Amino acid sequence: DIQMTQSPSSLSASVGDRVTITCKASQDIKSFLSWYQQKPEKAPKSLIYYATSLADGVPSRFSGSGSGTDYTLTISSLQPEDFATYYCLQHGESPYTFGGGTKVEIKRTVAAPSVFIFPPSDEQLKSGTASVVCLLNNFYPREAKVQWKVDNALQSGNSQESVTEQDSKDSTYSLSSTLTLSKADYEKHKVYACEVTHQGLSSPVTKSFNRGEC
Amino acid sequence: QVQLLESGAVLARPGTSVKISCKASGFNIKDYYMHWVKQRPGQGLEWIGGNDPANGHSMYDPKFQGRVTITADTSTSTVFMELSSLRSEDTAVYYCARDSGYAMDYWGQGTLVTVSSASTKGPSVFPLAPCSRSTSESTAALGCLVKDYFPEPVTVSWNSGALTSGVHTFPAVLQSSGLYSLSSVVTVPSSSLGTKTYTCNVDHKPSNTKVDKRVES
Amino acid sequence: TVAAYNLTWKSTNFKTILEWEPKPVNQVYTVQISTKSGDWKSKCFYTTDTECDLTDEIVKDVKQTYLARVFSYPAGNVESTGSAGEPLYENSPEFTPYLETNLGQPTIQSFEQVGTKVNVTVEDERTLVRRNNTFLSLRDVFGKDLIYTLYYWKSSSSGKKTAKTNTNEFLIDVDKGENYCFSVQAVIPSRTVNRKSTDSPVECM
Repeated sequence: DIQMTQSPSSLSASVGDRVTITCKASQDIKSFLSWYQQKPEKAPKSLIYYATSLADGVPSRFSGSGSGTDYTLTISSLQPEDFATYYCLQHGESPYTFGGGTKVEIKRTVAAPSVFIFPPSDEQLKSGTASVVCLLNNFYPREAKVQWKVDNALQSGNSQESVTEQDSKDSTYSLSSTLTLSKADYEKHKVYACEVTHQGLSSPVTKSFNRGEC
Repeated sequence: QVQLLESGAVLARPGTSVKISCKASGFNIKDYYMHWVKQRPGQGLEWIGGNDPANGHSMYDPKFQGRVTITADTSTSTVFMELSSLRSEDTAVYYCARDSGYAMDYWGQGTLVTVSSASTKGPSVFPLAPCSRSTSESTAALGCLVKDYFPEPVTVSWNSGALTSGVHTFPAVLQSSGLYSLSSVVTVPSSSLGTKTYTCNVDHKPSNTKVDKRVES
Repeated sequence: TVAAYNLTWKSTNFKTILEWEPKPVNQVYTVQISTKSGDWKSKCFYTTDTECDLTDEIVKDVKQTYLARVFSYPAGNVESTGSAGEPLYENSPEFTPYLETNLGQPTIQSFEQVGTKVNVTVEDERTLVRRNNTFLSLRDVFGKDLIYTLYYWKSSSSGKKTAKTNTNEFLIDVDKGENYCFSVQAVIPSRTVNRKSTDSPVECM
């Protein structure tokens, strides 16, 4: 069986840039390496096959290179319609294997998130569960660390995050982190805080409230 | 013109089977190799297996061997993928793809197979409002938590569609209960609070849920 | 005399034969082929056969397109449909060997362990096409536009694996001491129709 290691998993670029994506196979695949592009909710599309052959109608901005175990997909004069996810595929022998994918996203100046915390509503508490929400609004880059602290105790395993796709207007991201506790566990503590770490912030930012005081 | 049309979305219970299809047109499937590729929510592409309709040979990735069967029907230009002993990890979009030899040159638009034991359920909609209306900032965030529904999706609007700017409605997350949950937030002028009413309108068609939730501190 | 009809080309690995209707009754046929340059050339003269091997002409340029025509002539002690003037003929469909000749059924030439792999070698079938003076193998003609696809499986499990090569060699992994079966298929990826040969006979080592 052949393993494909694709890198980087993510890359930031601006219109006009030249970017390079790499796939390394665990053994010589004799150029049976192809590349695909895929946009949100769309099926993949063939870009390059047999390592360097450009598929019918695919823009010349896409080129591929390599033999043996190492291959590259290069995108030149990067255009807006080129921000998407790319995958390589080894299919000279089964089992066929795809690389892990590379998402090419839009670079822009750093933007610190505006942070907000929301306590569980009385309505929800009355049903026996408390959801506490922390919002990181319009930031860049994507990388952010959100930690939940209950009475200064770091939380773990009881929260979920969701991140939006890069804003079409300002290229920023927004993210939510939801802490879920039974009403019982929620009522045995007082301070609920959200700590945000992000490149645009000189020091971690914290938002919190005290149970019942809203 | 070459096209691959996948059968519709399907919901299945854990442990059961599902059989999806792909209708080919604009070429003879016996001239190619037809494959199936899956993509779990937010994950990459993964090869499941394929079939050569000229001779009936089917190839399957070792991880699926035993519970996947790929067949073709040349008289109807249709290829099928049947998957059994369905489990959560099987929830994904499945694509039909044509292998020309050097490339998966044509792909279908994908069929979503949802494997879950959950029953149709409308969401509870809770307000997301700051502890206190206070704020010394000229901008404030408000929102609605749309929790515990199945299946996807729900749609959210603000003020019946009059408020669209500054809204972020987040991708839903699957909770361990097997029910989805999502938040929708919006930033508005702090000077508008307590005078301008802000309500989220939540629509969940499967459960006929249509809720308007006013949000305020 | 009855003009010839159903002129069809039968071609495999460039060996090309024009066939037609009908079996002759008091008539013979003369076949002509032209390199679409117009200039015709009679190849089968006054024959009672209803086929004509034109391999010698098409293999002079497999990418060129060819046109053929079959002439009907009175035969034996008989009259003459007309005034022994303009015979009844008929042109054939066009034919471009490279793009339309069928791919013959491949043959696996051998199996041999090489390092930790099994080298499966496909016979590089020679064709009647000739460059400079050498009979070109099917690989020579198509170059990389030809892929051989191997199918192999343990007879016990029937679990299939597949591999591809654009040379005549495969290097694959097989479990040691197990009986495997192999079959190879030829394919011209650039074609949209008739792109696949039939499979070589299943060979179970």
